[PDB]
Amino acid sequence: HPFSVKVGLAQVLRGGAIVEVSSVNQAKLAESAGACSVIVSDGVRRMPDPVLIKEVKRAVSVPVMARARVGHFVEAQILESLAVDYIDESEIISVADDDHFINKHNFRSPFICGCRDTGEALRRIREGAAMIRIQGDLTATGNIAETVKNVRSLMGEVRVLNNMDDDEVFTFAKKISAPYDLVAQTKQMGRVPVVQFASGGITTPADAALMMQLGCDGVFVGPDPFKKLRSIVQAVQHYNDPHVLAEMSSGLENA
Amino acid sequence: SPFSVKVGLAQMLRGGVIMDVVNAEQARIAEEAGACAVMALEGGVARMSDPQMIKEIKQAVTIPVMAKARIGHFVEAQILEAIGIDYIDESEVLTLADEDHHINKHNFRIPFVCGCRNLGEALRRIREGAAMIRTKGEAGTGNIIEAVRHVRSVNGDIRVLRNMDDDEVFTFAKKLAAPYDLVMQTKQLGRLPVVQFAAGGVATPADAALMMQLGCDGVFVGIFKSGDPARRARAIVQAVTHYSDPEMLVEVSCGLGEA
Amino acid sequence: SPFSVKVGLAQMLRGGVIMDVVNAEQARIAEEAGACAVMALERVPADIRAQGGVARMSDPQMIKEIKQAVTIPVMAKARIGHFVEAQILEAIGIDYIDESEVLTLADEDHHINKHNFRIPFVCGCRNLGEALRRIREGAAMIRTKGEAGTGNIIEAVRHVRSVNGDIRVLRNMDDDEVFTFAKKLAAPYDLVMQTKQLGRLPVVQFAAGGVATPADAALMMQLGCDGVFVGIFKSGDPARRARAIVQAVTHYSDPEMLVEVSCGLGEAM
Amino acid sequence: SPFSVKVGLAQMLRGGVIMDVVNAEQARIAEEAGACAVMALEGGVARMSDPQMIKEIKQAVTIPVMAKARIGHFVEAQILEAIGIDYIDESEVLTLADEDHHINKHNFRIPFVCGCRNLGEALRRIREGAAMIRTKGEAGTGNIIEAVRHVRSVNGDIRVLRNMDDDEVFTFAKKLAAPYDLVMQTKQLGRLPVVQFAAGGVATPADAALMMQLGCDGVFVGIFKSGDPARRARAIVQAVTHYSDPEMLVEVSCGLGEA
Amino acid sequence: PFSVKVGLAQMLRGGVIMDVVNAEQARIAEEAGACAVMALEGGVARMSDPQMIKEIKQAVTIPVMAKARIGHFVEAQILEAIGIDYIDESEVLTLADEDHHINKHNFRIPFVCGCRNLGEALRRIREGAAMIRTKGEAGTGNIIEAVRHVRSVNGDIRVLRNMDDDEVFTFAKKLAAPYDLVMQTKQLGRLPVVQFAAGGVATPADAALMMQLGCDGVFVGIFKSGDPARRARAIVQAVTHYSDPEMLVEVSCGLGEA
Repeated sequence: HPFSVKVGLAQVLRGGAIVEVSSVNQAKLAESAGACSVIVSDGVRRMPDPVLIKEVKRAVSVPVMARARVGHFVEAQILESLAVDYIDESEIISVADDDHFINKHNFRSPFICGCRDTGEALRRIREGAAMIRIQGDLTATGNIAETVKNVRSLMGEVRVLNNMDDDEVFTFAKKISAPYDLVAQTKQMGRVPVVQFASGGITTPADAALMMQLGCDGVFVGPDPFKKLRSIVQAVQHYNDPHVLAEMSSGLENA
Repeated sequence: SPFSVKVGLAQMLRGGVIMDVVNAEQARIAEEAGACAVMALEGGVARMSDPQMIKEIKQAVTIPVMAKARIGHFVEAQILEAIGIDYIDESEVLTLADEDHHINKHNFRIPFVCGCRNLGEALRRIREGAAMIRTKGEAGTGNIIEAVRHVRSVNGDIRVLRNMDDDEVFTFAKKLAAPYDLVMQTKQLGRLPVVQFAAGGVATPADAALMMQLGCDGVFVGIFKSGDPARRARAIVQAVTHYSDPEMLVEVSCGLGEA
Repeated sequence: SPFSVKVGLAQMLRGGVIMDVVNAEQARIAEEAGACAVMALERVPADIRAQGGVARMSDPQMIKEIKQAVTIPVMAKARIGHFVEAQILEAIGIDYIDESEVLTLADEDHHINKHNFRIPFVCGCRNLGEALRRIREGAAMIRTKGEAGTGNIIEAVRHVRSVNGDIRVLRNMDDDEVFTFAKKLAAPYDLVMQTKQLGRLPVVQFAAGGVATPADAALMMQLGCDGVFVGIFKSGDPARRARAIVQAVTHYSDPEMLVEVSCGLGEAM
Repeated sequence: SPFSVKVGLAQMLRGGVIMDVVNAEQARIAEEAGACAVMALEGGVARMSDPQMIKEIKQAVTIPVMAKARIGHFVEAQILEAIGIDYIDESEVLTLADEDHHINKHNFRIPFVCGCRNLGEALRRIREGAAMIRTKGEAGTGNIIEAVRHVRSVNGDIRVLRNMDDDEVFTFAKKLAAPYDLVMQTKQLGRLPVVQFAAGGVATPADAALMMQLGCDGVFVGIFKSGDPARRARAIVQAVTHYSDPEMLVEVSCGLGEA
Repeated sequence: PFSVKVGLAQMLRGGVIMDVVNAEQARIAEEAGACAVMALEGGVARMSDPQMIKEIKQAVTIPVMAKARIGHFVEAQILEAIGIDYIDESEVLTLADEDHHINKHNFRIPFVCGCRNLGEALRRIREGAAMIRTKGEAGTGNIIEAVRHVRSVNGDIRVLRNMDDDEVFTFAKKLAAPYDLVMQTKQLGRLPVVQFAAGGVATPADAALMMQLGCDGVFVGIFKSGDPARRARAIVQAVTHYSDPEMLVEVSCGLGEA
């Protein structure tokens, strides 16, 4: 399926960190530190200027993502035209449609969408999201609390579903306002049918490793960047190695 | 597919009238008046009827025999299926056995009828396996006002769905809290994916014809509560067959007696 | 432990139908129909509800008589918290004591300390926390109760699904989250983990409340219970009915048999 | 001290059962069944009983005779004291005569029994002169649930008080709204400074033994409301004396009749 | 292994644990007689930089503690791999998991956990806390809340000690605490682990008051004063001689601005 293909594309990002960058300079640093991809961003917050996105794409060889406003299917048409690798329909910038998200099945470019619980995730996937970011705080709070909450909520509901009496799954789907067939699939896989990255408030190597130990596939990250970024990449790569995590965190500078 | 077949079985009831019966006598009077199928049943807790009386009814008439099971009472269903009933009515007019879950109807070979009050609820019942939808108003009042409300509700939303922008159907599915697949499938067909009858309050020929004129594939009647049941039954049956023929509707409603 | 033994003693009841009785004749009709045990009391729950007054432990006399009429185990109800009604039942030589919430609550804040007894206890519950608390108090057997003396099985279904639902949630739960789960349940952490590992209640679990027909009883078994209570004599023909329910529990996964035993059973309550 | 003496008088009732009586007959049946003392009394306003019937009862039995006075009705008390009653029960089961004040019991030579629902209330009654406390549950229901609540309440707080930090007892006294002297005196003794019985709902031998096992020095019974009063009375009396003997409790509860 | 961690904590009884944000202080703290130091360094507050933790673990000879955000089991994994003696899962740092605390049994090093009442203490212990600190207000210099919580815990413990055994089941429910630990606590007549006081302990009098209430020691966050070295020693002496008013007068005498 074309969806299976998109879901297959995002799967190459597993085990990685995605870094938000605002220039060719930041993009280059992020690549050097081993970021699996960069997500381009430039009051109302909108899709970034295509010129900036082009410069970033040329400056690096890792996949390039860019944001579109929720429900702004034209911005998404534009991003797909200039040939980005992924589009993030991102609640971090200003929502353009309060009631409807982008009909992501109409695009060839794979989409990431945010979520705070299992029902949300599945709704985004039914709309055609190939990847999900389980999101905490929207601002740069450097606080991972809400992210942990929403990762545990998603992971926890999946575990409840896994073992659930089959007869009760219909009502369960209703309660979380999710498409039944996707709930059924998630039950079978004992996992959400797409790549799932933690995002929001990730500030330290310990934060990033925590997300991985909670079961995520990777993380998004928003006075020494090169070092900090390398530390987080290493953290995600060796999230089960406390000795490595220790080295990574040593004198990283002010977070 | 097994489900598609069950759906097909229920289509042989279109344009028909289903009548409640409590004895073999009534069942014959019902078949004699031209009922498409009969529904076997007998305050106080209301449960599935005794298989004894069900067997007697299935042995008196040659038309399809249906029977009620309490909502969520999957074992009652199993028992009805094992005695060779043609249809099972997981009906809310019986005493609810399970408050949060309905019977998983797919796990059965016999087709199910479920009730509903709106589109979302109809689609949820269908996703659970229901092969035939009963849009129910008020039970045991003889007042069709609620049935009209629900029929208009379901058919109203179906028409809204037909012409809706495809990018808005996802949100619509959420608002209905219904399975997206079935919502789109309903959008395509431009109608309910299964047979749809009306039930509740139908007390006169005019009531029955009104349901058909609204869009219902048929009606349930709960008759012998009238003055001359045999007469009233035939009138309603004719009403359903000739629902767009006033001259006829006048002819069968004339001197019907106490309704 | 002496608690391990009491728990064992109850295992013999798995697959059984316990019946309420108000005299000998009935107790005999209950065993004659194949009841795994009888529960002696001077009023059935339906009559308790319809009548009122204060429902207490039954007079020993009527308990001794019943216990001499049948060979299957004999149970008796003791008001919740009334540890002296219990002592009296223990002394009388009954098999099990049901600290029953269908009788008139005697202590609003504290259940009987059941460990202080050598005789096994059955306690009612409505959810998992309530069951694990009763067990920690000593209860060797648990019956998840719906509504009593109505003939409506809906609340029993709610509670069964409630207890079994959380048990399944508990089994697959992240180990680090069980502590919080125990708090929310308001149940002892030890028993919660013992329930997690085992994948079920660490004691025998029966259904009770509104079980009127064979289909009802079989439903409880298919939901995952170990047996049912019936509070049968408020129906048309007790014997035929009692036998049918017993058979239903033994053949709960057999619709053909269920149809057989349900046919012409008479008028239910 | 006069109070200490009154307290001493009430200690000769320990381990006993007090029975309500309305005629000389009942009083004898009560004494015959081994009652420690008898309580004389006869909708509608409930007042002190006629001295005539009280005199007849005090002349039929050789055990102590008690009588009720309405709460706050100090003149009723005076009248009971003047006719040589052994104990006065300022009882809430009679129609309250004064809503804000109780009888000043010190002003009497006869010992008083007062009711209570918690420790603070018991201590307030004692400070007013009460020589014996009745922890009362529900009156005239045959349901002991409320008595259990109150007994556990009083005894619960007494145990909390026993081990409490001395610097926190002042605040505790305030929360109870009870006299500090008596609170400390209760702390020391580790129990109530006066005799404590249970009352309300006691309908069976088991009920009575339960009260004793909880900590009560005895019980009141309100018997003739049973099938065979003489039998039920003796059973309860034996229950109180052998409250920790199940074998006996079974022996006296057997074939007791309608309770 | 849990009973071993508990024992490792009982060592600290009668001691003063002092906060520190660098080596100098850690020494100024050990030189005053602290039984251990607590390493740290608006805005999110997290675990401290290992480097600074190593600089302190190698600058003193008394046990070295460190804070880990509540629920942040990886911050703890890092602290453990650093080789410090105690981990304090502390609510003064920015809460990391609002719903669950760290599973502390999954660690070798002993854990300190804060609490405000007996149920809260017993839950932390069941999660594997080897030591409990009853916390009042943090960084206010006011001990009112600490007094409240100390009296709260010690109060219910005394209630539990003499309680009717039959009623304990319901008591455990109301506390929302594990029955086993409740009955344990009832048998011991105290917390089954070391219990310190923390929050608003500014003066020597405060420290002695906590001991007289029945605490095993105190935390201090001394450095917010006009003369640290003097203040630290006084507080240490106060905890050691918490019954000697004549002594408490000396150590409180001209200690500068608090």
